[PDB]
Amino acid sequence: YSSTLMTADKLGPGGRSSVSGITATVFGANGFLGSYIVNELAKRGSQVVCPFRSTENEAMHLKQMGDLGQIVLLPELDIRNDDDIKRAISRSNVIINCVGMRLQTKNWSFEDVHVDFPKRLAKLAAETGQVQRLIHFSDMGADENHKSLRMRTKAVGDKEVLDAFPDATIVRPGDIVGIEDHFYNYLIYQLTLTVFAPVVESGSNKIQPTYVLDVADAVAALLRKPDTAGKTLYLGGPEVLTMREVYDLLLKTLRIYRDDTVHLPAWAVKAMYKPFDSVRRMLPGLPMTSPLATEDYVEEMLRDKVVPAGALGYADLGIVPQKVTDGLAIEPVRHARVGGYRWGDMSAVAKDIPESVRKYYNI
Amino acid sequence: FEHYLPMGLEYRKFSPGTQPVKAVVPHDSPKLVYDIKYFVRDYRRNNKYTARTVDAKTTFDFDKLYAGMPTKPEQVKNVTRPLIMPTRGY
Amino acid sequence: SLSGYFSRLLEASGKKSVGSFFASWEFGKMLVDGNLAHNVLVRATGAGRLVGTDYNGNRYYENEEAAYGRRRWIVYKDKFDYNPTTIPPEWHGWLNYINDYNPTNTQFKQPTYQIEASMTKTGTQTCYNPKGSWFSAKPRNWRKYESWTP
Amino acid sequence: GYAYARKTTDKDYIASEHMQAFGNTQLTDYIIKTVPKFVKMAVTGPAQSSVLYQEPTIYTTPESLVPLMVFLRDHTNTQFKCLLDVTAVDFPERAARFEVVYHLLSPRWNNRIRVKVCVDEVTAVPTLCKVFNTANWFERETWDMFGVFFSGHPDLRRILTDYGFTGHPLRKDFPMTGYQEVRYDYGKKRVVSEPLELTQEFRYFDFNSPWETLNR
Amino acid sequence: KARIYAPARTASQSGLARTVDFATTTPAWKIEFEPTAKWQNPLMGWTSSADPLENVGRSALV
Amino acid sequence: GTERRPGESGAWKQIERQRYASDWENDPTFKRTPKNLAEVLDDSASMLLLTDVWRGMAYTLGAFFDKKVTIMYPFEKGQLSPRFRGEHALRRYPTGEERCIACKLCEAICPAQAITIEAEEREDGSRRTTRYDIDMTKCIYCGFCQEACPVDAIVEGPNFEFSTETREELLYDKQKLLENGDKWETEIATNLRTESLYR
Amino acid sequence: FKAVADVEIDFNNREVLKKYVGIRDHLSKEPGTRGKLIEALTEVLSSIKAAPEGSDYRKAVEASCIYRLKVCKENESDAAIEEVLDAHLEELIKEAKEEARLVPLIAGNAPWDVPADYAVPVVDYTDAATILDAP
Amino acid sequence: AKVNNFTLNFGPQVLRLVLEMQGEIIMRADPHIGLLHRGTEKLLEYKTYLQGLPYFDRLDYVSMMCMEHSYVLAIEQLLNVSVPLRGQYIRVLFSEITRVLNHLLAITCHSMDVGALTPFLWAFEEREKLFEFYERVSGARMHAAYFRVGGVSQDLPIGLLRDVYDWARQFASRLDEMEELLTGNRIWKERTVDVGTITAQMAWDWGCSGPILRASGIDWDLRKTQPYDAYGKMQFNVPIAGHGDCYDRYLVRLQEMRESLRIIYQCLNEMPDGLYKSPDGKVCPPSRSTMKQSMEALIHHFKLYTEGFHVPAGETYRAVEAPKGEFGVYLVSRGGNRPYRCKIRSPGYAHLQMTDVISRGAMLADVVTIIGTLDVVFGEIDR
Amino acid sequence: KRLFGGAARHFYFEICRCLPFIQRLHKMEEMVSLKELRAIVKEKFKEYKDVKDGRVVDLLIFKGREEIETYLLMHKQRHHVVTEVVEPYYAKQRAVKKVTTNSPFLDSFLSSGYAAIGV
Ligand SMILES: NC(=O)C1=CN([C@@H]2O[C@H](COP(=O)(O)OP(=O)(O)OC[C@H]3O[C@@H](n4cnc5c(N)ncnc54)[C@H](OP(=O)(O)O)[C@@H]3O)[C@@H](O)[C@H]2O)C=CC1
Ligand code: SF4
Ligand code: SF4
Repeated sequence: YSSTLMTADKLGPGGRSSVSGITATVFGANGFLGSYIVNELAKRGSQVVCPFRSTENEAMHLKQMGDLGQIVLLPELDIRNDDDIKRAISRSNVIINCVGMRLQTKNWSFEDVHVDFPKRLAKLAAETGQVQRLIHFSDMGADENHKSLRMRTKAVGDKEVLDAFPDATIVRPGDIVGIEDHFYNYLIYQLTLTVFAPVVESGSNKIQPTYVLDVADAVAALLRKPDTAGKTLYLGGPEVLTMREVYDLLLKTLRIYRDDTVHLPAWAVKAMYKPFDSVRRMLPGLPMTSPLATEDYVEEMLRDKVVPAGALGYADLGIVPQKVTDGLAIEPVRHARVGGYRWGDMSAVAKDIPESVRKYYNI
Repeated sequence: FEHYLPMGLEYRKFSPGTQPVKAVVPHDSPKLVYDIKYFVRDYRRNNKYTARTVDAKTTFDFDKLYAGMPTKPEQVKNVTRPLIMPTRGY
Repeated sequence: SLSGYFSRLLEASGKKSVGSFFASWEFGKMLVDGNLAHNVLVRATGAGRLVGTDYNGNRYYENEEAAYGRRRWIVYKDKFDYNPTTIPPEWHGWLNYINDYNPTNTQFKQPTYQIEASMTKTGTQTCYNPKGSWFSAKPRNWRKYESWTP
Repeated sequence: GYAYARKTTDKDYIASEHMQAFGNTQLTDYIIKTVPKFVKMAVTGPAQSSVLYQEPTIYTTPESLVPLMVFLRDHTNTQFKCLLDVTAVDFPERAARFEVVYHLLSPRWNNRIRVKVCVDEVTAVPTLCKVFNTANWFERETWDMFGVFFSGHPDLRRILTDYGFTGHPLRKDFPMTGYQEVRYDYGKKRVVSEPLELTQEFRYFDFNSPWETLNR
Repeated sequence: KARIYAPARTASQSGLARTVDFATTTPAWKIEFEPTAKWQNPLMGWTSSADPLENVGRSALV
Repeated sequence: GTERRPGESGAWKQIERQRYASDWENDPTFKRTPKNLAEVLDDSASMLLLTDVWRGMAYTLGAFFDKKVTIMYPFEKGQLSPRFRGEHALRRYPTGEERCIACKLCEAICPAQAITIEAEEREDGSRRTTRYDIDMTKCIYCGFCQEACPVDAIVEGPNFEFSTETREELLYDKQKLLENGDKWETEIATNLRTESLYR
Repeated sequence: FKAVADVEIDFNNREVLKKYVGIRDHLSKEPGTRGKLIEALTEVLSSIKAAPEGSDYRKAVEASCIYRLKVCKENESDAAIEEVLDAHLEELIKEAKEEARLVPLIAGNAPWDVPADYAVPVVDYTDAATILDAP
Repeated sequence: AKVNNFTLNFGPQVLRLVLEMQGEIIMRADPHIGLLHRGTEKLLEYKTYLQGLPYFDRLDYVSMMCMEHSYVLAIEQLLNVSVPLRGQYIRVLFSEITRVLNHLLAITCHSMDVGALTPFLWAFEEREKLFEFYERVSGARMHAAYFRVGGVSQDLPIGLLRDVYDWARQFASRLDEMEELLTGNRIWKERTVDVGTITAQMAWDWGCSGPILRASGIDWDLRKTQPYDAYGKMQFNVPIAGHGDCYDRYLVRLQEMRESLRIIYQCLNEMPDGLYKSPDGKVCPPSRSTMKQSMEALIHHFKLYTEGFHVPAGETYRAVEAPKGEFGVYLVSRGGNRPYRCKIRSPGYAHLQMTDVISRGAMLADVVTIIGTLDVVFGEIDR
Repeated sequence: KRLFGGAARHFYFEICRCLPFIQRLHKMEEMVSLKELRAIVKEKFKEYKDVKDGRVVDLLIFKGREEIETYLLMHKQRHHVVTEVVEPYYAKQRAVKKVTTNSPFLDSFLSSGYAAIGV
């Protein structure tokens, strides 16, 4: 149980054909973070079971991630049915929950996804007896006294999970950056493609964004260390930034020479977002609706979302988190700049380059 | 002008699994049914390589080589092309 | 004769009347699947004769005046999910022009262990899987030794 | 540039009697006597052109490969105009483990010949690009597969293997499956090379009889 | 590490062709390496390995 | 026709050569200069008014009104022979006992190493396999295993329509190969009644 | 041979045959004659004097040239020389010019300069049918 | 002025080309190959001689049995094995069927690259007929593994020659209706005449063979100069052109199809009765009835299907007039049941090396014509 | 004065001249600097500092040349440089005097029964 999870059945040096001994069930495996977690587990020789609700075309990318027989795909998942949850975890000694929601729909509310399903999942996990680890994902700004509904339902579900499954680990990362993220992508869709970009108040609320590969490494580091069972970890990058600094960094990176943002009082932003929030129910959910066009985002922007003092973070897992503002994490937003990424004139350094290279590049 | 696509029974009238005449395929020669000795026909293991005496003080006469060549159109002799490769009677 | 055409259409479709044929879902799929439409409406109603019927209900026709390699064809009974894996092996060599034998002219020897032909199960969760698979009733660990249990 | 179409009738013959007799019997002695310093060893064996004849194999030093090949191309009795291939054979038991092999064809007199050079891993072989234009890609492939360096080549670079491929695959001490393998990584979003792992390792079957006499 | 050795005659047969008796006629000396880890494939049971020198000394080097 | 013209030359060096020198008149594959009025009219009716495009157009219009060679798969099939090498299968005697006796000859001859065999003795003393796998994604469908088998146990049957949606469905074990043989036994026996005259 | 052109070509006229197979365009536009062959062979006979008198290379080249000149002398028409030496005369003139060109490179390399006790091993092959089939 | 060359990358989607242009005129072409290099020469050292035979079907996979032929002949020469008469006739007949298949594909793929789409669809039904001929004797439409050491694998089934004669009776009509669309058409001539010219000296200096060599006025056919099996008995002509053109190669290839039809007709009438396999039981496996009834046959069946025959120590190079040129195998034997070294010589490897000197002075729309007229397949190029 | 014609330092100078174009083309401006890249390529050269044969030196320089044009012609991308050049160097200089007192033997013992193969 302690460190018998990672040692007792480990066969091979740890590549694609090796065996790690982990059978894991990842809920929400076709999502943004879940795909990276499923890739992290399967590449080391673990069997990963992936139930999903969507069409098979949106889950086909998970089939590549592991050797023959080690990626198991279970379509038509209904999380209101306990039989599907029971079948999906029936051979697993690790359960990882990445199921979450950002907007409400006439079929699904925040309590159904953040409260009721994690409680029933923790109960059915404790019923089996062979599940040695339950990794539940919540947010850094989760709080029971939060005006935003999703943060409050997330904290309530964290309490229910720690109640029903006492050794379950609660993971609370900050904003996650990546190619398919929900943080820079919507901010770039707000800087471009709109007449103006509203900023709540002065934009001085602080955040701690983190990289998706560091969170994927954090899950494996949690599975290694037995002490982290039953704890709560906050995952945040090495830099604390305000939203105005994030907007300035995106405007400098995109090479946009016209600041289209406008600072607005919070009541004005809520008055803008109110007509498309009283009609969010009785509707099956519309494409290209931003998760920033809600009052819950406005309430989140009136507070800090950072790692608390004395909390367990990346350093207790042995991980030095990568920088988010520069390097490989900022390379996808550099592709959306005006004109294209491109190299340059490339002629100052081609002086003492050999003969065929300059003609090959037509310099 | 011969037409592509022949009609019924003008091409592949019988399927290969319904051959109208039974086939009797020879798999051995009648000369070897009762005369089975092998060392008289062991061509694989009877070839030899021999180291020649060291080709140093030999006498290459070019006069004999060019004395056997023709000088007129008639008296030119040509090596005919071999009709088949050796079958050894089989 | 159009009466011959309609009699051929009813014996090929398996319906009882033209009203039952044109008001069926089989005609509805034949409006959207043209391969089935051609096979039922043109090929099966043309020159040719019925040869036989297998135990899955498929009908087999032949026409010796046709071109070579287009002399034989099948009308599947499953109109909505037709598949060549439902052809029994005693009709497979006839329809693929491997031999000229079918049950109507040849008495095949039936083994006592013979499994009948049915549609493929690929794409569903009742397909074949190896014994080390997750979908098995009991997955195998293929260790070639026994561990000591205290 | 030879074997122009000259006879308009069907020809039922191959070569003339005197030149075919000279090529099939006297060519080894002729080459040895005319250019003795070029030849170090000769084998007359089972005839690349046909199953019915014998044909020579000439061993030479790398210092005289180019003059010997020029002589074999341009001499009036040996007009070997076509170079069919250049390759190598690895003999790890020898002090010089490589044998570079050149096959030639004479369209003028329906002949063939084989020329060999023995070198180790660090002795360069002179290029034959100026003598034969096909020698370029064959020498590039021989360098790629065996690591034989051909001095004086215009652009000796690998032609067959992967872009970053170090190692010469046709050596006897190189593994059949190699050292690295290739897969797509979802995290790095790139096709990545990794150390080799096999789901089923290769089964080597040792069939060789302890009574067999032919093993050399 | 490598081992240089000439393998002995098999006990099952009496012939001597693959021995050091015919050493000048036939190459008989071998280079062999120590084994590395092997395990079983979970799906089929086939023997898996990560050793690149698994058969190169026993097949090719004489 | 295969004749050449000065002007219809596809390159530039020959185009420059034909308009500055009369070396093309020596070559016998060229069309000669017209000598009188009627030959000039024939040459102009060749170049202008096409008539070489029209012959190909008449041929393709004749093909438009001709017969077609398309078969209506899967209601109509192609043509194969009893020697056809399809899906591998394991066979039984008419009693119901397996023909295979674990000789491991088919495993030895397999150039792809697509066969994996393990065996021990059965409880009645018989020599039978406990594992017989064929990796169909490693197989090359040569038929050498069928040739090497001395008891006609492994065959390549007449089935070619066995595409799947997962690759794990194409790693056949012993039970599925016996199920294939039990499915295809009568057709395999009909094929082998002809092919035993030749083999 | 078979001519792929659909027109009717004589090919008994030898100049037409030399035109059709590309000898005029690709090898030599000037027609080769018996006198040019004699001149080229005498050029070889002059060029070979750079080799030593006792060398087998000089004897080989000289004997080949002497035989070629004897064929040229005993045959007046060029079709007869074509039928004897089994080529076109343009090919034969090119052969003689190439042989004359070869001499300074061989002479610079000096293959005749081996020691007196020079030795070359030769291995010959004997077929099995020599001792198995009938003598 | 000081005009630098403009370079271009031509296709990852398996030929990669790096061109240089001085406007609309190419100055250089550099093919980058190895995208189909699967290392078959290394893998053949780990196979027995029967095990490594189906590698050769996958070298020139448009012309399979011709690739098998040279490997089989190289083994047979070192083994000193004689092939019986009927097997030699069968080998010649199926070699010519193979040549017809290859030339159909080559000419119609070339004419489709130029822009004519109909001849492709017309010739592939004839290709389907010849694939049925492959399948009826070997059970495989393409990778037959039919030619073996000492003969062929199985006998011809009863009823094959009847159908081969019925196909050959109408093939000339098919070739005739093929030429009505291309031979006397001005667009095809303007695309093909005087494009990529090869003279005889350049052809021999660049190691050319096959129909390239015959279109430059060289009378060189390996089936007439160094014959193998029963090709010396066959009566046929060598087609000769003299420009070195794409158009002349197209005409030579059509005439070679006619001559292959002539050889096929001669083989259909002179097919003898007798053995199709060599009776040396220590090389050729026994029949299946003989194996189940005599002890020596079962021992030879067991040993030939596991260890295989031992080839005596030596070397040879053997070549075949493959439909793309000279295909040769250099086999090196140490004495074992496995080849010590097996070098494969492919004609398309030498033909593709010429693209730097053939495309000079041409335009971008003539590169695909040059590649099509060289008749290249990258399985044999990239071994 | 410099062994075997000083060809090692001439090739090192050629690669150092080629290096900023590699940094621009592979977009490694914010990943590594030219000084550390020069130190890394220098560390590649010291591994063969005890070669006693000039022909081995010439072959090594030829092979290193072919590596540098396969980096110049974008036949290996930035992730190849990451996984083959600079992270092995940072692993060889990052694990020195670790925060744990375990010997290399005990780390190898706890990892697996056999030594690691490759990187
Ligand atoms: N920066 C971030 O993104 C942060 C994320 N988290 C948490 O991490 C987890 C991963 O987030 P991320 O991947 O970015 O978000 P995604 O929307 O990409 O992932 C959510 C996944 O849950 C599935 N899902 C949602 N609702 C339901 C439902 N009612 N029934 C079944 N499946 C459902 C979705 O499947 P489908 O495709 O069918 O909708 C999807 O695969 C989330 O749960 C989130 O709460 C926490 C802090 C920060
Ligand atoms: S058919 Fe060929 S590849 Fe398939 S199992 Fe038999 S020998 Fe192996
Ligand atoms: S299938 Fe045949 S060859 Fe293979 S092990 Fe069984 S009996 Fe032997």
